[PDB]
Amino acid sequence: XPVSLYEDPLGVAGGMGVY
Amino acid sequence: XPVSLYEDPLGVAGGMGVY
Amino acid sequence: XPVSLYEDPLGVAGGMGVY
Amino acid sequence: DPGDQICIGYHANNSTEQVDTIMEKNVTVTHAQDILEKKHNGKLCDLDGVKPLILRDCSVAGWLLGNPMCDEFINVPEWSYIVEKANPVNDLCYPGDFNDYEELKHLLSRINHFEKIQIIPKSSWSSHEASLGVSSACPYQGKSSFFRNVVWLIKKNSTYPTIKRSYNNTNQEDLLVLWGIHHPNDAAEQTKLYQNPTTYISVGTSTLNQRLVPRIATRSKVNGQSGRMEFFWTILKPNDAINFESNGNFIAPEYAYKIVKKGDSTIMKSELEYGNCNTKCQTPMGAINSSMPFHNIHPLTIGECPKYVKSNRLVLATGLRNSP
Amino acid sequence: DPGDQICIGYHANNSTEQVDTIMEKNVTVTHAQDILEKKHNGKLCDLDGVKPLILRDCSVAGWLLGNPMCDEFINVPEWSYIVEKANPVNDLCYPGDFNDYEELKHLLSRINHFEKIQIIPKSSWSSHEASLGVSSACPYQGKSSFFRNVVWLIKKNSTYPTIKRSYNNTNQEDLLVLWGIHHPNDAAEQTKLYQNPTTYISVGTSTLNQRLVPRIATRSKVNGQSGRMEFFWTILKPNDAINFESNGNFIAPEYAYKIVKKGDSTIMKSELEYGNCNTKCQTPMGAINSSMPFHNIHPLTIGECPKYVKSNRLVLATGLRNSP
Amino acid sequence: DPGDQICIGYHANNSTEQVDTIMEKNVTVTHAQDILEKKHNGKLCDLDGVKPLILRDCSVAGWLLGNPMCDEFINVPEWSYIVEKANPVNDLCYPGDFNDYEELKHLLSRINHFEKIQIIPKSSWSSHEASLGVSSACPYQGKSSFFRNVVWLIKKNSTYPTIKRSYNNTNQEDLLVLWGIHHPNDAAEQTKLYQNPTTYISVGTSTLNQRLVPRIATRSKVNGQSGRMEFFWTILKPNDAINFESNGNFIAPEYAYKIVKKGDSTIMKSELEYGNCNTKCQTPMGAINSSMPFHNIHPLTIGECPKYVKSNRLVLATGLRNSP
Amino acid sequence: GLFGAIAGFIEGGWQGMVDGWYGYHHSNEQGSGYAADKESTQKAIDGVTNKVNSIIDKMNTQFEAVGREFNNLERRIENLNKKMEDGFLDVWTYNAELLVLMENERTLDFHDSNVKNLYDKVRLQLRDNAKELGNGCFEFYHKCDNECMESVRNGTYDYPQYSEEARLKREEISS
Amino acid sequence: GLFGAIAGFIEGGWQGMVDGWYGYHHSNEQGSGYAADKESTQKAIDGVTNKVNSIIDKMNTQFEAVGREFNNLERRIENLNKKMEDGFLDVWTYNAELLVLMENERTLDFHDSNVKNLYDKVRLQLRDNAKELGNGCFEFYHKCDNECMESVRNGTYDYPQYSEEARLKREEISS
Amino acid sequence: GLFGAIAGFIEGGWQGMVDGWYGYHHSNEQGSGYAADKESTQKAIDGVTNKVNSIIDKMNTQFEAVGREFNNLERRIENLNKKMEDGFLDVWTYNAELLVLMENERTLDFHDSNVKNLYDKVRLQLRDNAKELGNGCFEFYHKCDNECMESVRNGTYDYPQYSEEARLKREEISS
Ligand SMILES: *[C@@H]1O[C@H](CO)[C@@H](O)[C@H](O)[C@H]1NC(C)=O
Ligand SMILES: *[C@@H]1O[C@H](CO)[C@@H](O)[C@H](O)[C@H]1NC(C)=O
Ligand SMILES: *[C@@H]1O[C@H](CO)[C@@H](O)[C@H](O)[C@H]1NC(C)=O
Ligand SMILES: *[C@@H]1O[C@H](CO)[C@@H](O)[C@H](O)[C@H]1NC(C)=O
Ligand SMILES: *[C@@H]1O[C@H](CO)[C@@H](O)[C@H](O)[C@H]1NC(C)=O
Ligand SMILES: *[C@@H]1O[C@H](CO)[C@@H](O)[C@H](O)[C@H]1NC(C)=O
Ligand SMILES: *[C@@H]1O[C@H](CO)[C@@H](O)[C@H](O)[C@H]1NC(C)=O
Ligand SMILES: *[C@@H]1O[C@H](CO)[C@@H](O)[C@H](O)[C@H]1NC(C)=O
Ligand SMILES: *[C@@H]1O[C@H](CO)[C@@H](O)[C@H](O)[C@H]1NC(C)=O
Repeated sequence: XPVSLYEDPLGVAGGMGVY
Repeated sequence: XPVSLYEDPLGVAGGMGVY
Repeated sequence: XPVSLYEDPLGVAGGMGVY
Repeated sequence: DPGDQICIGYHANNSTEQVDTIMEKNVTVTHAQDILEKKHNGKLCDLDGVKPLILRDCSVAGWLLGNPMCDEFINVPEWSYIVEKANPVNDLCYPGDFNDYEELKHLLSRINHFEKIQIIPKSSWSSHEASLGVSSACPYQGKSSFFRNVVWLIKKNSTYPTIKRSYNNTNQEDLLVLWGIHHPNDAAEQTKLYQNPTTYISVGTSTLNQRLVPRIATRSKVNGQSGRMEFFWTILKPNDAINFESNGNFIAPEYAYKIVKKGDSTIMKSELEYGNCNTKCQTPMGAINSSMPFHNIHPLTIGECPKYVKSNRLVLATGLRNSP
Repeated sequence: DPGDQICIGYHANNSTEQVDTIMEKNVTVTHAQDILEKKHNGKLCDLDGVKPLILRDCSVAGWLLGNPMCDEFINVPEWSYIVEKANPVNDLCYPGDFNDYEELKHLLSRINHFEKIQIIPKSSWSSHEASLGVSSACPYQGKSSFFRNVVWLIKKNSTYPTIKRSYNNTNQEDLLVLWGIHHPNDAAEQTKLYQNPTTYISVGTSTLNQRLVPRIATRSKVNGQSGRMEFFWTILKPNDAINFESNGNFIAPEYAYKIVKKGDSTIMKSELEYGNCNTKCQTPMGAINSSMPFHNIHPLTIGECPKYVKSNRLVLATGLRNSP
Repeated sequence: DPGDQICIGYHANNSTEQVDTIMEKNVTVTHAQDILEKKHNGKLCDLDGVKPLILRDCSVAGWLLGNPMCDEFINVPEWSYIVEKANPVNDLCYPGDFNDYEELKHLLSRINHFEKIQIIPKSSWSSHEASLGVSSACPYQGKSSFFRNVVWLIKKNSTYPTIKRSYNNTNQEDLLVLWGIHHPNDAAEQTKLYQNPTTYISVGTSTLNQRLVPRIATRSKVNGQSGRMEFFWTILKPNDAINFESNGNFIAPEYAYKIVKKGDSTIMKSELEYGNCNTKCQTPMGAINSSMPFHNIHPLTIGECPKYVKSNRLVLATGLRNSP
Repeated sequence: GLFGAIAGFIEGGWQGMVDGWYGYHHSNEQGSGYAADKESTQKAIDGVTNKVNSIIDKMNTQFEAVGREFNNLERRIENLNKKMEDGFLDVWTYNAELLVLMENERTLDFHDSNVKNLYDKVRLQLRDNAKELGNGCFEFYHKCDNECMESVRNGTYDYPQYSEEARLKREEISS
Repeated sequence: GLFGAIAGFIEGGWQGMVDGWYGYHHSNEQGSGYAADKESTQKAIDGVTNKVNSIIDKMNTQFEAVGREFNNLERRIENLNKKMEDGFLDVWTYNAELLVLMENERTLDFHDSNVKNLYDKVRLQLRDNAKELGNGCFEFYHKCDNECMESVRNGTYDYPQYSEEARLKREEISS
Repeated sequence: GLFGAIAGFIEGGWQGMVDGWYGYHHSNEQGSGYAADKESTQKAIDGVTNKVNSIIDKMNTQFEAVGREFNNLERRIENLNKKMEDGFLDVWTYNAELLVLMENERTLDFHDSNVKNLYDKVRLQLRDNAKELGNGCFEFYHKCDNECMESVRNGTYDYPQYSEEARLKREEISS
């Protein structure tokens, strides 16, 4: 959802570790 | 000769495995 | 100084092994 | 018996995205980034709120000279780019030539706004007939007409006195002045229109030193006419002055154009028409609404656009080689 | 005592082929692929069965105007490319200028076949002498001559009536029309050849509106002559018509060229001559017969050619670093 | 208890040099090589001992025509490059035009030395006044003057006989010949200066066939004058000859230029002036003294220069990733 | 794979490790489960992000076409203009496509080598206190609670702590 | 070598392995001989073939010169035309030569890493059932018929089959 | 690091090894000190020198701008000329910057792999006659005078010479 395990500004891991 | 061990269309292994 | 451990024409190791 | 274990491994997922490499094509990856914009809205829109200048069936020449069929563009507001069709139908209604036309359109691609001013009023021709120069090649509402911004001057009482008219550009801006010359079919028509047999048109500024002379020849009839009208132009600088001297065949200036806004613009060749939209990037095939660094729509764009490339596909691999 | 062994290893062979890398030159590999074609046959050959047009010692101008020394090219068949030497010796036998010559050769590089037609027969000049216009600068078989495709018209009985001749292109194809004007040395020769002192040549089509006037001047003698002949051309479209009016100095058209085949062609600058061969790729130094993706022969080629590069060597490594 | 040890490791040092990679910027390395030259001396210097030609406030036209304010360049020695300011103040003192000016400057960028020779002495005008053609637009020491290398010829005793003067280039080198024509304000001044009302200037060589005719027009006064002077030039080859015929408005040649040294040169646009230095590489902003393969000073250079790039930084990593 | 880890001695990927590019799967008798290594995955995301920005930034000085117009007797310079523009477009298309190909290859090898380095890191940590199963797994010669699991995941594993219980079982297996 | 296999810990190549780029040489007491690994060699031939086709395909949009002609008073645009054409030719020559250099380097390293991966594959297969001689060879701690030779060549070697005969000889060598 | 040696299992560099890019630090009871490996460092200097010369040589056919002048009614071809020159300048700036980026990355990885290959070379030399500490160091299972130190530095280390004293201490440590 509204938080991620990673700093991913461009979304190179699209969805991995976001909840 | 008229047969090869490998699929080599461009001959990148020139002669290797042809008999 | 006036001798080096290495053949270094361009100085890619700048000063390493020169005495 | 089997001790505890720990294994090192890597991510896999449902991804079907494919990337290419030098040694292998169509490699499925867990994560990719498409960087190529392939879509447009198929419409000609405003550029950052400013509406373009759509010339429809009129060319640049018909616009600036005032081809009667171009009355929609008598006084156009500030534009963001110009749109002209590949082969407009309303060009030179009276057939002829436009001298240095392409250089003038190049000048145009850096102007955003003209301001038309009357520099020689059609009224002020007391010794010549300033309202007879009409033709059926330039019709307007079923009656013969002519370019609105230039005056085809005719003899008055079998007389054509030597015009000597000067205009001094008193404005602050550069001024695009246009004028022209008539080439008739024979000496008969020459005397019938201008009385004097051998005529001329001298034009002079601080840098211009021109003397035109009518060329008579029998030619093919285009839009009914074998005569030709050849048009010339110049940029009169502030405080400079233009001088006209003529004894016939003079297509006198009436309205000129004050260059009041300059900036980045373009003459875009497009068959589309206004689509009542807004964009930050326009192409002759449609507007682009994208964050991607590349596109493959058209090489000729205007605005804040992606960089154009000819490829049909451009995908970066970000993740791993994805396991089946 | 020593157990069984298995060793992992790699191929070596007799290969001496060398490749280069960023960090190391002249690295021997077991297998390479040369990708650079460095050989040609040194001959000018047909392109896919179609023979080129070798102009030998004649230039493009001498060919189309009909320089008497160019009779080999009076009616050339369809060609694949044109070959012209760097400095042909048979150009303008009568000295002068060829207006818009380079643009005409550019037009040529897209035409594969002309069809010469007689549009104004040299017979039909009843009021002028159509067979006196000869010169020693243009000799043919030891007697003075002139360009075969244009007529140098002379006064007849101290008269030069005003020619008014029109030709309407009734064919389906574009028509390359050529004509010319004479510049004599003095008013003496002017009256001697044309009687009228101040002459002109008006030319008119749907887009052409030309009026030439002879320029008299004392000049250096080139090939014996101080007079000059200046030639002009145009492309007359189907159903359009060309009109000539003149009272002297007219180098009238006789034959014009019907553009009956268009396609990709080129004017190749080469000193070679026909070599009675066939190729799929031609360069001004020789034909190429190759399957390789690159060559370093010449940048200017025609046909199905490799891509040109300036390198002296281009070899891909396919195999391993080869052990001595 | 702990046995002997040997460890494998790598160099570290005090280095702060940083390089960039695709995946990481500002990476400190033990050893780098800067390959970008960013410094210049801010001076215009000799090129390999040869001093340039600094035109200061005079343009190329004012130099070759001999604008009185350009006397510093009456007979310049061999140069290495030419320097001209963006907008020189000493150009055409008498206002007008320089025909084919840019092509002439292109010719210039391959010439290293002129040799001025007198081909038509101002003395030899016995039937015309060769010392009255002066103007206040071209002043020299408080008294009216004119271009030093051309003669403004005036009528003598209300007569202007038809000049017919020829010069045969007997030298071994090409010869740059310049001449000109006058456009007055009205027929009054026309007769006042040249008596004959309709005048002309014929120029002829082996390839030149020119006939100029004065264009009269009322124009704006530039530097006091509404008349114009239009200048023409040509390259007369060895053993060829130039012929002039005129009955007025002739700006006759006096001095011409023998092209005695050719080679690689350039017209550099620079506001700097001579800096009494020497260099092997010059830019319009300063000389470069460098062994590096690249520089970012200016794209337009002359000499043995580094290759220009637009980057602000270009550093190669040679050593390791340096440990803190 | 250039480094033989991804689709090499580790034959497949883990659909069950959903919050990381690389990581571990442990199986002691407290239980078994997946845990992502976030230091390595974040380092890799840093590298890939900088690579994407590098490509895009290097491409912003690329050629921009301009409309130009010519008349019937300027066919030479119109052809020159067209070939100039098409040549620059072909050049920059080559640049983009080739850079994408090369950097795609290098990105895949980058992930491969990241996996290989993770594996080597924990192998060098554990040494002879574990048998190397040859598929990316280690069979512990002692017993590893869920916390020496995190000790091998965070790089703070004490070899001399279980040295001689591992040597216990090593001597046992050797007979 | 970037991967230390070719001309590294394996010092030379085999003239006797004539039908493969990589492979094995076995020496049990049934005999000794060469056998090429055809899966790896064919994978490498696939990669190299696709690389060659990639280079050639990327080069088919390269600039093509065109003859153009100009007269004595068009020297500026003739010079412009010449420099345009020569600039595009220099650009594409740079592209070709540099791509060839870079891909040659990467091809050599590709072969190096293929050898290294083969070696690692059979090393991970055999584990402590063999001593690692350090030159690309393994000395078997048991006896390997010509068919467990093919079992290590085809990736189906059973470690627990000879586990304790290898442990037999390992305990023997340790005393 | 692509090869995990530099700033990997070897965590830092040696300020004390001042006359070599790679090398050794020995510590027997004769003493301890640094010694550079000059064969590998000179091979690397060869590679880096050839790389620098390669870049510079490939850049000497790069575009050179030329001053050209046009009059008030030649704005189309003046604009064409300006965009031609600026396009070639942008192209060659892209080439230079991108080649520098790519070759910088490959140079760093080259040094990484050189370190890794040195480490692997002496590890394969010593085999079970030494314990692999996991940080770039080897703890000798026998005693190594300052001359078997040079024997492992010059690649002439005799494993069967100290085979069974190393096996002595290996059997000792195992109990
Ligand atoms: C890759 O896939 C596309 C369809 O998605 C196909 O057209 C193309 O031929 C494939 N490439 C190869 C090399 O098989
Ligand atoms: C030429 O002749 C055709 C008849 O086929 C006619 O239609 C056309 O109008 C003519 N053109 C001129 C210019 O007379
Ligand atoms: C397109 O532009 C509109 C207007 O600004 C915006 O609402 C929309 O989000 C844009 N498209 C996308 C895909 O974001
Ligand atoms: C590579 O070999 C050629 C001759 O085959 C030689 O001319 C060239 O100098 C060599 N290159 C180097 C770097 O030695
Ligand atoms: C110029 O003079 C030379 C004599 O040296 C002569 O050969 C040449 O023909 C002359 N040229 C003309 C045009 O009179
Ligand atoms: C050259 O062309 C001829 C004719 O098609 C052909 O027989 C020959 O094989 C070609 N050359 C080569 C090397 O194949
Ligand atoms: C690298 O350092 C410079 C200053 O030396 C700084 O301006 C730049 O932003 C830095 N780059 C990054 C990516 O932090
Ligand atoms: C035009 O008028 C201005 C007055 O504002 C004057 O200064 C200028 O000289 C005039 N120009 C000419 C050419 O008469
Ligand atoms: C600059 O040139 C001078 C004169 O040749 C020379 O003495 C000096 O060393 C040069 N600069 C450098 C940094 O070498």
